[PDB]
Amino acid sequence: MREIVHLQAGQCGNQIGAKFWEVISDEHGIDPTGTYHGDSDLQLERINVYYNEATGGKYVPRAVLVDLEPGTMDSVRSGPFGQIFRPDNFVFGQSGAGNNWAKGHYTEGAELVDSVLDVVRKEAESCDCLQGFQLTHSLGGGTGSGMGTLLISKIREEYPDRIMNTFSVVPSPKVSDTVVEPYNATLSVHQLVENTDETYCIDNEALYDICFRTLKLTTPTYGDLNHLVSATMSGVTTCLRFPGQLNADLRKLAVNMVPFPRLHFFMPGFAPLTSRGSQQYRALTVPELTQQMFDAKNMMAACDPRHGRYLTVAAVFRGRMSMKEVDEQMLNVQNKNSSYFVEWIPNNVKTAVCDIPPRGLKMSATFIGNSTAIQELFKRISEQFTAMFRRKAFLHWYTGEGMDEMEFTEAESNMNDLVSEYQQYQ
Amino acid sequence: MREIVHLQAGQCGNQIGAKFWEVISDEHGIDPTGTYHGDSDLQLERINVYYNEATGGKYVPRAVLVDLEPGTMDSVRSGPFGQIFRPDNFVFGQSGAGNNWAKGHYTEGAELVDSVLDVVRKEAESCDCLQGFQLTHSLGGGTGSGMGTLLISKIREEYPDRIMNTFSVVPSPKVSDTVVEPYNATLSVHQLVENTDETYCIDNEALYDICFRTLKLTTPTYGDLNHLVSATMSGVTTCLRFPGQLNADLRKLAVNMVPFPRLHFFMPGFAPLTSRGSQQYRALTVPELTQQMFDAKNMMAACDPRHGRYLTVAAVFRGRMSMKEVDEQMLNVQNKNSSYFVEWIPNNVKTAVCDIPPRGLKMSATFIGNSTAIQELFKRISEQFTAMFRRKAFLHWYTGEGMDEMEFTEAESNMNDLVSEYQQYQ
Amino acid sequence: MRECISIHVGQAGVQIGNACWELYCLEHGIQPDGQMPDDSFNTFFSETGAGKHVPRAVFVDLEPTVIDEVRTGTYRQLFHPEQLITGKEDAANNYARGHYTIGKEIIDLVLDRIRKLADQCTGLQGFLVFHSFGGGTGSGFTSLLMERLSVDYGKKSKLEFSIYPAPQVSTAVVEPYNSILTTHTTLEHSDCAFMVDNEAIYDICRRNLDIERPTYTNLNRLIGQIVSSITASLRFDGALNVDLTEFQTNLVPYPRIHFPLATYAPVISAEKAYHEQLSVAEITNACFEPANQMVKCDPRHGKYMACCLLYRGDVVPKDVNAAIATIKTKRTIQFVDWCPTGFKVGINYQPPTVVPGGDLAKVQRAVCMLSNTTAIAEAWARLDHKFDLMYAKRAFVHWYVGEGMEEGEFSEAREDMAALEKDYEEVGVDS
Amino acid sequence: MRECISIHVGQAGVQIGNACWELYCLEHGIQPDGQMPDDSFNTFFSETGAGKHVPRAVFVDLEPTVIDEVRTGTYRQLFHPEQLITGKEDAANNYARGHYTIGKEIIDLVLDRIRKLADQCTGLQGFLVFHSFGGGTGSGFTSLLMERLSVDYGKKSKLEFSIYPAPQVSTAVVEPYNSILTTHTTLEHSDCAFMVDNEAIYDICRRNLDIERPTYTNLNRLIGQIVSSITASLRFDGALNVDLTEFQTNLVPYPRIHFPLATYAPVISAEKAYHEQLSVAEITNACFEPANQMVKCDPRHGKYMACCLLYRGDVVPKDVNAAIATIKTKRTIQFVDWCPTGFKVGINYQPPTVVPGGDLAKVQRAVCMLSNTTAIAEAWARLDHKFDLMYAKRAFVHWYVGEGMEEGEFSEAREDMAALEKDYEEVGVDS
Amino acid sequence: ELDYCRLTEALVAEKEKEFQDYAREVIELESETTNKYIYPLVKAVQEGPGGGRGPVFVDRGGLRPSYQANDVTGVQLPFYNSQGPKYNFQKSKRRLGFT
Ligand SMILES: Nc1nc2c(ncn2[C@@H]2O[C@H](COP(=O)(O)OP(=O)(O)OP(=O)(O)O)[C@@H](O)[C@H]2O)c(=O)[nH]1
Ligand SMILES: Nc1nc2c(ncn2[C@@H]2O[C@H](COP(=O)(O)OP(=O)(O)OP(=O)(O)O)[C@@H](O)[C@H]2O)c(=O)[nH]1
Ligand SMILES: Nc1nc2c(ncn2[C@@H]2O[C@H](COP(=O)(O)OP(=O)(O)O)[C@@H](O)[C@H]2O)c(=O)[nH]1
Ligand SMILES: Nc1nc2c(ncn2[C@@H]2O[C@H](COP(=O)(O)OP(=O)(O)O)[C@@H](O)[C@H]2O)c(=O)[nH]1
Ligand SMILES: [Mg+2]
Repeated sequence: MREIVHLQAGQCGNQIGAKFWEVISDEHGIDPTGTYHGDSDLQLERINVYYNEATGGKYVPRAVLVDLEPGTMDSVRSGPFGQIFRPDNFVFGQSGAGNNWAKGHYTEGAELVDSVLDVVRKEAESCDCLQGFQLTHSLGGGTGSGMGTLLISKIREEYPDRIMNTFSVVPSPKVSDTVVEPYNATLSVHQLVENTDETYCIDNEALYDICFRTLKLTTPTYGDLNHLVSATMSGVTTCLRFPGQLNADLRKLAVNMVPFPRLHFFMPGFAPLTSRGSQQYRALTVPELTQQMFDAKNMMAACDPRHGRYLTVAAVFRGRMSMKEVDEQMLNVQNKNSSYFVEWIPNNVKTAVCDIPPRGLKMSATFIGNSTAIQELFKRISEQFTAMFRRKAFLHWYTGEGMDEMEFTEAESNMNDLVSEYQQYQ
Repeated sequence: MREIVHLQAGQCGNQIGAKFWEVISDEHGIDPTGTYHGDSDLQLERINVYYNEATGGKYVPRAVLVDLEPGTMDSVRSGPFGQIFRPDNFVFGQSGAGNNWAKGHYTEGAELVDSVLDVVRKEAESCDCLQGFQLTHSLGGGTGSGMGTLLISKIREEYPDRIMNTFSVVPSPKVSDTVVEPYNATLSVHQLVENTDETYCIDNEALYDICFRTLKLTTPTYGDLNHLVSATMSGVTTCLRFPGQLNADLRKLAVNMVPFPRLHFFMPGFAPLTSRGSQQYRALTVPELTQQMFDAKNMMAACDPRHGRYLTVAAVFRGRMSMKEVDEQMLNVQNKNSSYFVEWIPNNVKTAVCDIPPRGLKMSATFIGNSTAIQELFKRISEQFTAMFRRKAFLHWYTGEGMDEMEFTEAESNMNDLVSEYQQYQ
Repeated sequence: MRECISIHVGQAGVQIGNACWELYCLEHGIQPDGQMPDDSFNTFFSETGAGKHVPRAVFVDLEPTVIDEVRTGTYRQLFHPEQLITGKEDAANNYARGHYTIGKEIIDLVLDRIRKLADQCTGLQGFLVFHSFGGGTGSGFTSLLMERLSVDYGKKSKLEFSIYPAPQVSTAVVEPYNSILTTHTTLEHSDCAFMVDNEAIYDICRRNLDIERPTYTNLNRLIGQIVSSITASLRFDGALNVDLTEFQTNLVPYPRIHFPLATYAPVISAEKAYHEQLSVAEITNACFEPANQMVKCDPRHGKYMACCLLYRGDVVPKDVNAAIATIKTKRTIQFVDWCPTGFKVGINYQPPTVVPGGDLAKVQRAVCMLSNTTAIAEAWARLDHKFDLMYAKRAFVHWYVGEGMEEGEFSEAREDMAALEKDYEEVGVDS
Repeated sequence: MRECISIHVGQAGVQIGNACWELYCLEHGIQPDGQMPDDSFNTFFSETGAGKHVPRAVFVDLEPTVIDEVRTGTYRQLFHPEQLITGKEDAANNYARGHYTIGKEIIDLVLDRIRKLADQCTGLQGFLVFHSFGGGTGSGFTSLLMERLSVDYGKKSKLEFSIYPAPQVSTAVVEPYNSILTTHTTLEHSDCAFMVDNEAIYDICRRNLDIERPTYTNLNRLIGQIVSSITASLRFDGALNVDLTEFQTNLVPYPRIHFPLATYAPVISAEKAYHEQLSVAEITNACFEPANQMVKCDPRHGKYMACCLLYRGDVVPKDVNAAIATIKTKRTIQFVDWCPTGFKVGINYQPPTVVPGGDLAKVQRAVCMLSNTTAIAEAWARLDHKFDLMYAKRAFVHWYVGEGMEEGEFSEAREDMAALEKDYEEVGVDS
Repeated sequence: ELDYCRLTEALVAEKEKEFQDYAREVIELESETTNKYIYPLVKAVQEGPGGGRGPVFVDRGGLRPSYQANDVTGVQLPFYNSQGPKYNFQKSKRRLGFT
C-alpha cells in the first residue's frame, strides 16, 4: 500500500543494504531463489512495501544499487543473496571518485545521476501510492557523499510531497580512515540540512563500542556491523508491514520528532544486545527493554546525551506486550531524570507497539532521539575542516574540477549557523 | 479473403523474406516440405491471406523475390525454408546495379521491370479481392531501391485504389557502410512520398542498440536482426488472419494514422523483448509492457520523440487481455506526459487486441508511432547529400547513364519542402 | 556465371601469375595435373568433358626464357599451351620499341586469344592485368593493350595491377622514362589501376615476416594474398558480398582519379602468431600505420577520399562498426570535408588459405584495405622531378626517337603529368 | 578491465622488470610458457583466443647486453618479441647523450609500441614506470619519456619508482649531474614519485633477512613486493578497496609535493619467522622505525605529512584501528598542525606469495606504508652539496655541452631545485 | 499460471541439454588423436549460458545474468574468488545475539 523505494549508494551503501536485504528476506520468509517459503499468512499479507511482483509467483526487492566503481559490485553478486536482485538495477560507472567529494558532485558523478534517475522513475511510477524513499550512504567516501548528495538534491524537486529517510555514516574522531574525510563530510551536511526529512547518524565507532563492551565478539567483521545497522533499519519501518495494537508509520515518527525543519538529526539504538554467556541470566521483560534502551553504551552515534538535552524522543516496540508497562516505565524515566529533558515541551515522547516480533526473538525496542548533544558531532568535524582549510590543504583536488573556493566559505558558515541554532534550544 | 501479395526487393529484401516466411510458417504450423501439421483448427481457418492452395495438401507463399545478383538468390533456395516457394517467382537480372540508383532506375531496371510486372499481374488476379501489397527493401543499395522505386511507380498507376505497405531501412549516420549511400537515399525518397501508402522507418543502428543493450547478444549477426524486423511485420497484420475481441486490420490502422497524404513515415518498436537472465524477474502483465513500447530505448529508429511531438500513435496488442487495463494505462500516459503530445488531436492512440499469442509467449504488443521527431533523420541525410553534391561527388556515375543534373536539384528542393512541412505541424 | 580473365604481362607478370595460380589451385583443391582427387572454381577455371580445368589466363611476354620455365615445371600440364604468348625479340627496356616496332607483330595473337576466352564467358565481370612500369613491354605493350580493349569492349571492367618504380631502389636507368609515357594510357584507358612499389614491400618483409633474405617469390606470395581477398567475394558466400563493379564506383571521385593504395593486415609469422591475438579491431588499426603501408607515401601528409575494406574469416559486423568509430575519434587521421561517409565494408566467412612453403601463418581474421589518398602526389612529384632531372640534358632520347616516335611526344607526357598533379591539388583544399 | 602498463627503462629497469614479472606469474599461477595449468590476471596479462597470457610490459634499453639475456633465459617464450626494445649505442653515463643526441632515435619506436597496448586497453588505470638516476637511458631518454606521454596522454596516471644515488656509495662519478638534470622532468611531468636508494636496502638484508652477501637479485625481489602490494587492491577483492586514484589524493596535498617514502614490513628470514609473532600491531610498528626505513633519511628530524597503509592477509579492522590509536599517543611520532587525521587504510585478503629462491618466508600478514615526510629534504640537500662541490671547478662540463644541450641548463636545474627545497621547508612551519 | 511457468523452464532446460550432448559428441570425436588443441572447445562449452563471468545458479537452472551498464562501453563485471570464509546466517544470528 504505502511503499518505500530503497536507495543504495557507495561501497558502504552496497554492503549496508546487502545485509539489510537478507534480514527482511528472513523476516518475510524468502529463499535465495526468490520464491516464498513461509509458515503464517501475516507474512505475505503486507509484502508490497519493499517487494515487487514477478512471474511465477516470485518477488524482487524494489532497490537500486549505485556505485562509481565496479570493485564491490562483484561482492554483492557473489554474496548469499546476490541472485535475488534484478540485474537492471545494478547501476555502475567506469571512473570513480577516489575518496573525493568534488568528483562525485560535479565532474564524474553527474553522468551517473541521469542514468539512475531514469531507473528509479520506472520503479516508482508503476506503484499505487508511494510513501517515499530511503537512502543509505557514507560521508567518508567519494560516491556515497559526492553524488549521493546529488541524488538527494534532485529528487526533492521531482517529488516534493514525499518522505526521505537516510542513514548517514558521518566520520569518527578515533576511527578516521580517510585523510580528506572532513572535506567530504562538511560540504555534504549543507546539502543534508536543506533537502532531507529524517536523518540518522551512524558511527562505526559506536558499532565497535557496542560489539566489545556489550556483545563480547573477538572478530567484529563488517557483517556484524551491517547486521546491527539493518536491525535498527528493520525495526523502524515495522508497523507498515505488520499490524499492531498501536501502529505507527515512518511518517508518524517524522511529524513528532522535528519541531523545526532543520532540526532533523537523530540517534539510533537497539534493545536487546546480549552476549552468549549473559543470555541465560536475563528475562525478556518490558522494563528490561527500556532499561538497556536509554543506556549510553548502546547508542549508535558517537555522542552522549548527558552533555545536552533530549529535545524529543521516540520508542518503537516489537512483540506481544501490554500497555501499562510501556506507559508506566517511560513516565518514570521522564520524571526521575528531569534535568535532561527540555522544559518547553511536556510529554516529549511518542510510543508505538507492534505485534509480530523479529524471528528468534519475542520482544525488542528501537530509539530515535533528537538532541542538542548531537552538536558534539558537528563541532568536531567543523574544527578540523577549518584546521585543514586555514593552510589550504588539498585545495587543488577540489578547485580545479570546476567549483570555486567560495563554496568552502558558505559550507562552513552554514554549518556554523546550524550549531548556533542548536545552542539556543539548550 | 482480403489478400496481400508480398514483394521483396534486392539482397536485403531476400534475406528479410527468408526469416519472415520462416517465422510465420511455424505460426501456422507448416513443415519444411510445405504441408500442414496443425494443433488447432484456427491455424488453417485463415491461411489464404498469405498462402496459395496446391494439390496434395500443400501451401505455397504468394511472394516474389526480386534482385539482380543471383549469388544471394541461391542462398534463399538452398536455405532452410526456401524449397516452398514456386520457382517462377525468382526474378533475377544478369548484372548488378553497382550501388547506383540510376543503373537500377534507368539503365538496367527498365528491362527487369517488364518481367516482375508480368508475374505480379498473374498472381494478383488469383485472389478473391486484392487488399494490398507489401515491400521489403533498404535504401543503402541500388538493387532494392533502384528498381524498387520504379516498380512501385508503375504498379501504383495500374492499381490506383489499393493499400501499399513498404518496409524501408533508411541509412544511419554511425553504421554507414557505403560512400554513395546518401545519393541512394535522398533521390529515392522522392518516390516514397508521392506514390506510397505507408512506410516503416527501420535503422540498422537502432537494431544494434536493442540487440546489445537489451536482448543480450554476444554476436548479433544479421539473422537475429532479421528476427526483430519480421516479428514487427507479423504483429501489425495479425488481425488479418486471426479473430479478436477488438481487431484492427491494415486498412483501418492506416487511415487513422495519416492525417495528410504526404505524411506516411512511421517508427516501429516492439515491446516484450527480454534476455535469458531478466526473463524471470519480468512479469508479463499489461502495465509492464506499456512501459517498454513507449520507452525511447526500444525504438526501431535513430530518432528521439522527446525532441518532438507525437502526432498520432497506434498500439496493436495480442493475447487474452482485459480491455480496461489496455485503456486506463494508455490514458495515464497521455495525461502525465502532456508536453510531447499534440494539443489539437485529443485521444491520439489507436488500439487493437488479438487472442492467440505468439508461441512461447502469453502476451505481446506492437508500437507504431508517428511524430515530428522523424525530421532528425531527414535533415541529417539532407546535409550529407548537400555536402557531397557541392563539389559534384560521383557525378559521372549518374549523369552518363541517362539522366541530367537537375534531377538532384528537384530532389533537394522537395526534400527541403518535407522537412519544413514537419516544422509547421510542430 | 561470374568470371574474369587474367592477363599476366611481362616477366613480372609470370612470376606474379605462378604465385597467384599456385594459390588458386590449393584454394579450390585442384592438383597440378588439373583433375581433383560446387561452382567455386567457375570464376577462373573452365570445365571440360573429361574432368579437367583450364585457367582463364593469358601470359604476355617478349622473351622466351620466362615462358619455358612455366612449360617445364610442375604446372606444364595445367595451362593450355596457346595461352602463353612469346615474342621473337625483347624490346629490352624500351617503351618505344614495344609501342611501334616490336609490339605490333604479336598484337594480333593476343587479341585473338582474348576473343576465344570472352566467347566462352556467359557474362564477363571484368579483366585483370598484371604488369610493371619499369620494364619495356610490361609498360610498353600494356599501353597498346588498353587501346585495343577500350575500342573493342565498351564498358567491361579492366583492372590494372601495377608495380610503381621505387623512389630509391631501381634496376634500370630508363626506368623513369618508361613510367611517365604510360601515364597517357592509364589516364585514358583504365577503369581502375592499383600500385605497390617494391621498396615498401622490402620494409615489411624485413620487420614483420622476419625474413633476413627474401627474393621475389616471398614478395609475390604477398601480392597473391591481396588479389585472393579481393576476388573471394565472387567465389564464396559472404555476410556482405561486394562485387568487382561495386567498389570500383565507390572509390573513384573523378574519372581522372582511379589510383588506390593497397595494404594488408595482419602480416605476421607463425612464431609471432603464437603470441598476439588477431581480432577485428586489432587488424583494423594496422592498415592505418604509415610503416605497414605498401606504398612509400605517408597518408598523414594527405587526405583520404574514400575507403574500401575486405574482411575474411570469423568477422562479426558488430566488431567492424565498433573499430570504425575508434578511427574517426583519433585526430591524427583526417578525411576530406566533402566525403563525410567514406568507408565501404565487405565480409566473407572463409579464412584465407595458406600455401605450403610460404612464410605467413593461417589467420582467422584478415583485412585488405583499399584507400585512396592525396598522399599519392608525394610519390609523383618525386618521379616527375627525376624524369625532369634526366631529361634536362636530353639523355637517352636517340634510342626512343629513332624507333618511330617523334620528339614532341615526350613533351606531351610532361603536360598531362603536370595537369594530373594539379587535379590532385584541388581535391585537398577545404571549402 | 582496469590495467597498468609497466614501462621499465634502463639496465636497472630490465633487471627489475625481470623480478617483478617473475612475481606476477607465480601470483596468478602462470607457467613460463605463458599458459595456465577468474579475472585477476587482466590488469597485467592479455588474452589471446588460444589462451596465452602476454604481459603488457615495455622493456626499454639502449644496450643489447641485458635485453638479450631475457631472450635466452627461462622466460624467452613468455615475453612478446616486439615488447623488448633495444638501441644501438648506450648513452654511457650521460644526461646529454640520452636526451638530445642518442635517445631521440628510438623515441618513435617505443611510443609506437605503447599505442598497440593502450588501444588494446578498454580502460587504463595508469602507467607504471621504473628508472634509475645513475644511468644514461634512465636519466636522458626517461626525461624525453615523461615529456611526450604528457602530450599524448593528458590526464593519465604516471606513477614513478625511481632509484636515487646513495648518500656515500655510488656506481658512477657524473651520477650527480644525471640526478639534478632530471629533477625538472620529474617535477612538472610526474604524478607520484617514490625513490629507493640501494644503500638503505643493503642495510636491510644484512640484519633482517640474514644474508651475508646479497646481490641485485636479492634486492630486486624486495622492490617487487612493494609494487605487488600497491596494485594488489586493483587485482584482488578486499574488505575495503584502494586504487591508484585514491592514494594519489590522500597523500599529495600540493602539486609541488609528490615525493613519498616507501617502506615495507615485515621482512624477516625463515628462522626469524618461526620465533617472532606477527600480528597486525607488530607489523605496523616496523614501518615507523628508522632502521626499517628504505631511504637514507629519518622522519624523526621531519614531519609526517600524510600516511597511506596497505594490508594483506588475515587482517581485521579491530587490530588495525587499535594499533593506529597506540602510535598516535606516542610523542616520538609527530604530525603537522594542519593534518589532524592523516591516515588512509587499505585491506586485502590473499597473503603475499613466496617465490622460489626468495630468502623471505611464507607469511600470513604484511604491510606496505607510503608516508610522505618533510625529512625528504634531508637527502636532497646532501646531494646539492655534492653537485655544487663537483660543479665548483667546472669538471665534466665538456662532456655535456657538445652533445646538443647548453651550459645555461646547468644553472637552471640547480636554481629550479633550489626553490623546491625552500617550498618543502615552509610547509613544516606551523601557524 | 504456475504450471505454464514450470513447462517453459523445463523446455529451456531440455534445449540446453540437447546442446550439451552435441558439444560433448563433437569434442569426443575431435580428441581422438591428441588433446593439444581442445582448449578453445573446452572454453566454449564452459563459457556458461549468457554473458556471465560469475558463478552459476544451480537452483535456477544454471542461469548466468549479466551486468553491462557502463556509458557506451557496457563492459561486463569481472569475477574474483574470495579467501574470506563462508558464513551461515543462522550462526551469525546466534553469535550476534538474535537467537
Ligand atoms: N613487385 C615486383 N616487381 C617486379 C617483379 N619482377 C620484376 N619486377 C619489376 O619489373 C621491372 C623490370 O621489368 P622485367 O622484370 O624485366 O619484365 P618486363 O616488364 O616485361 O620488361 P622486359 O623483360 O624488358 O620485357 C623492374 O623494375 C621491377 O621493378 C616482381 O616479382 N615483383
Ligand atoms: N635499485 C637498483 N638500482 C639498480 C639495479 N641495477 C642497476 N641499478 C642502477 O643502474 C645504474 C647504472 O645504470 P644502468 O641502469 O646500469 O644503465 P642505463 O640506465 O641503461 O644507462 P646506460 O648505462 O648509460 O645505458 C646504477 O646507478 C644503479 O643505481 C638494481 O638492481 N636495483
Ligand atoms: N557502517 C559501515 N561502514 C562502512 C561499510 N563499508 C565501508 N564503511 C566505511 O566507509 C569508509 C570507506 O567507504 P568507501 O568505500 O570510500 O565508500 P564509497 O566511496 O561511497 O564507495 C571506511 O572508513 C569504512 O569504515 C559498511 O558496510 N558499514
Ligand atoms: N536490416 C538489414 N540491413 C541490411 C542487411 N544486409 C544489408 N543491410 C544493409 O543494406 C545496405 C546495403 O544493402 P544492399 O546489400 O546493397 O541491398 P541491395 O542493393 O538491394 O542488394 C547496408 O548499409 C547494410 O547495412 C540485413 O540483413 N538486414
Ligand atoms: Mg616483356
